[PDB]
Amino acid sequence: MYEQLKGEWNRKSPNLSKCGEELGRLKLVLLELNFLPTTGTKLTKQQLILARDILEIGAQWSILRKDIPSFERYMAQLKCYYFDYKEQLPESAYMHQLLGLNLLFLLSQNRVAEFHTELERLPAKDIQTNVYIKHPVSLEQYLMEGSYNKVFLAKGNIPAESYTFFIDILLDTIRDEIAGCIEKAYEKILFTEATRILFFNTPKKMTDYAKKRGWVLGPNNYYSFASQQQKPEDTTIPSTELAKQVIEYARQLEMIV
Amino acid sequence: YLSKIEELQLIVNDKSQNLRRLQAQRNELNAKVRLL
Amino acid sequence: MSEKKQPVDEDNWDDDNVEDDFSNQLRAELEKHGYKMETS
Amino acid sequence: PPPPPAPQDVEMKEEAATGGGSTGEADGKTAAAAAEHSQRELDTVTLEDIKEHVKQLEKAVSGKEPRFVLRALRMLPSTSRRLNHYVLYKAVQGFFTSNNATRDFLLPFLEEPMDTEADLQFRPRTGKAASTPLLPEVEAYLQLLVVIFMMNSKRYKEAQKISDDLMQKISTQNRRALDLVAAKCYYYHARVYEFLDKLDVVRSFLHARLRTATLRHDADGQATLLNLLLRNYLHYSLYDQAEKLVSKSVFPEQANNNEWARYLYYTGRIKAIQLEYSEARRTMTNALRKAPQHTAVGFKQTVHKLLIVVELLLGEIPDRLQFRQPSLKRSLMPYFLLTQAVRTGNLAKFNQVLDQFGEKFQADGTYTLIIRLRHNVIKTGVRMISLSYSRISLADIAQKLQLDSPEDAEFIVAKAIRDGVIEASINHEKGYVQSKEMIDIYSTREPQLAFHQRISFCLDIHNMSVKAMRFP
Amino acid sequence: GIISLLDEDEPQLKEFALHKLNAVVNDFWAEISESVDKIEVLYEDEGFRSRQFAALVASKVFYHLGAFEESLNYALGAGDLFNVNDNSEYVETIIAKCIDHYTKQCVENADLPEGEKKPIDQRLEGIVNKMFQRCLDDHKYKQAIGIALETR
Repeated sequence: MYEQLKGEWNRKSPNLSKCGEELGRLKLVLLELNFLPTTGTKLTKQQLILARDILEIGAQWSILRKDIPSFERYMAQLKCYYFDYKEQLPESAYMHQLLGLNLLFLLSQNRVAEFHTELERLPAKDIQTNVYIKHPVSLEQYLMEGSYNKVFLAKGNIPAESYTFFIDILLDTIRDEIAGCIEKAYEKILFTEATRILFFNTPKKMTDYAKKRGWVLGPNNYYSFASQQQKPEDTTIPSTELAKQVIEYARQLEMIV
Repeated sequence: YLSKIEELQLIVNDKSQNLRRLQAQRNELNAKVRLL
Repeated sequence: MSEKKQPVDEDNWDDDNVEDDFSNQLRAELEKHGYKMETS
Repeated sequence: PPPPPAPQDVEMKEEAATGGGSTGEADGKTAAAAAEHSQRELDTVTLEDIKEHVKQLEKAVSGKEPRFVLRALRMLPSTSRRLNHYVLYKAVQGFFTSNNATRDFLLPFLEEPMDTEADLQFRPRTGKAASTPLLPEVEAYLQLLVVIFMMNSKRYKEAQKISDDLMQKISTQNRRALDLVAAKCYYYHARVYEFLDKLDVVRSFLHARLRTATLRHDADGQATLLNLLLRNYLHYSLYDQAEKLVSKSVFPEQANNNEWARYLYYTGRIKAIQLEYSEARRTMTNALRKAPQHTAVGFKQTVHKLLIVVELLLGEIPDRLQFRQPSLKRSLMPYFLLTQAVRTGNLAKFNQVLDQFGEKFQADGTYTLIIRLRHNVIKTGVRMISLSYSRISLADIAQKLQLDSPEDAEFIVAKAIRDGVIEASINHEKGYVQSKEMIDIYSTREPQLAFHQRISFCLDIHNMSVKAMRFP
Repeated sequence: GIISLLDEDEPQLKEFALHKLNAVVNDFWAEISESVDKIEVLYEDEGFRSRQFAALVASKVFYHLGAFEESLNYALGAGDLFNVNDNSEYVETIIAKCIDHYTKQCVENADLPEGEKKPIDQRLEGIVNKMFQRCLDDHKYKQAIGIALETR
């Protein structure tokens, strides 16, 4: 039934808009089928097993075309594919690394609690197995342990079907967190600590840092500023604002007994 | 039935009569403390 | 008051609170703490 | 046959108050809540939860539920003669032969107080007639000929949702009896529904039941059904805590004074599992000091083991032994050595407590503790030693805690500045920290900053005691 | 995540999103609260010819979140299938607040001599003259003169 849904099955990219022909075909799948109100009778969900398959391959298209709204789109589709109440499905092929795509994208965009709802939705397959998840979670333990060099130790082997863009964004979250954490409260660094904490010895990008953050490139030398803190005294008057506080404070002690 | 909940729900606000029952009793109490 | 999820759920022991403020610290050892005198 | 007179007495003492007295407390009463027999009946429901309820065995089978559910009638003032019927039927258990007429014959017994006559108009008698028989049936979940009948009895309680939603047709505030009973019985709904499987369309039951209690009768229903919804989203996968993040409408009068306590506990577990130290530990602390009593044996204990997991994750906790029930000791055989592993800085013991007690750690099921507990060990080290010495070296602390290199000690000190505990900087040639402590920080105008909150909090509680002095 | 599936800028995938809405909106009450902005995008777009349904699920999600004056705005924006409903929670509480706005509006405009009023928005008066005929043809005119009280 309905043969030509499989028209982009095994060659993955001749174009962008022939995947748009497949998008029109999945548009007709949304016209005719609509996966979410479909309750049971699990032979009207076997073409939806096929839809799970080719929309995992569409998530591979979303990382192939770099489209992040399409990435979160098809990833929310996969999230809904584990969410509809007929959970008794055939075991998903790209299950191990769709969680990893989502998790490494999350790790790139610096989230704070969706990491832990990821640690709660499927916890039991994290420590025993699933290197696409077992390697990012202990990798996060190593990232907030204190090593941006475990990045490269790991990058020894993490393509993991096009996590390459996400580990490039991970290099970006190395470098802009260096832009923060290069002198948070340091004395001074030199060329060699730039060479250690930063990488790629001198592009116009650390020169762009020195000419982009309001920075003094000292004589083979670095400083955040001439005082690093913009001289805190905060006003030199802590009195009259708390005098206004005394006004409304005595006022609230008034009208009450 | 549109406005026909609201007056009876403002009658639900009539603990003002009981908190002011304590207040009017205290009015009587300390006013006749004074008069005593 | 059991109305929640829960219907499925100083002899040597308050000295153990200061002793677990002490358990990682110098059990008795008495020689070490008497022989730190004579190594100089 | 001499003990069943004690259920014979307490049964009549219950529905005397409930039926006659709270029906007279429903007729014209409830200025705020003059249905004091409602709280009396919830006290007796706690009394039937202490004791056996009425007729689980009681040396016989099935005496009271076929008996008293007949003939209420609410009529001409000789309905105390129907009460005399209720009283003088009690020669059957002592004298005559008892027979089985519960859990099977109850299906027309519930329709008897409707098919006698047009009894009365109010729903708390109907909630009585479908609660006071059927709550004595729920706590025997032996899953054989008893749990399908809890299931159908709470389908009659779903008909009580229907006759809570479409009875008195607007604004007669019998929800300050039926939501007070319905808190209990909807918890027992969730219990019996999830003794077998997760509940799926009962989620939408609960959603629309929260919806119907929005403004017209917003009294003890919203917070309790929200506890139901919260523990629903707690027991299963964790997707709709963003619903509380977008629809935070969680603030009633906080009426039952323990519902709010355990509510703050459950949402403390939420913020513990979202991500939090500070706000989560302070609402855990407020629920801890808002433990109502210890009049219920060892029920604070397991829930406290899971309560102070975040305080363990602080690293600034000693041994917790003042809480320890001696019957909890054989279950905290992992947990005692776990807080010992918090006090110790050993790494092989940090993973050997895991290698020794991973099954009880799964009984916790909250490996968010172990995903940051190593980081907690190194933060305990940095807090102690950075509070200890003014100008320490990173090598001293590093190869005192086995770091083996300067640059990961640099990343530790750097992420500790980023986490902001101490000033400590690096005398940058090859590391070798140059640093300081912080005394002479400030001590005079800074207390009186917080003293505004001190005494403004005090005057808030002044006015609250004023508005509480208003009550007699 | 049901709103990121809307990059197709026609209404013809907004309709599939609404076919997801009227299926699982009570489960996804958490989801639409962020999507308030794109529901606004749907209401502002006159080329979106289903803007009636945009204002429908707008007043639905605002009835969920507890917005009531914007529930009134998009309740008027909901259209002609709005007043006709006989449902017992949603439509009658929001037409309660709507004709409450009608009577307080007729009080304020009865406090406003000779015009300069706020005009009748184009989805008032529906159950006024339709439930008014229920009150009339139910042959007890006490509501039929109660509106005459309420309008001054």
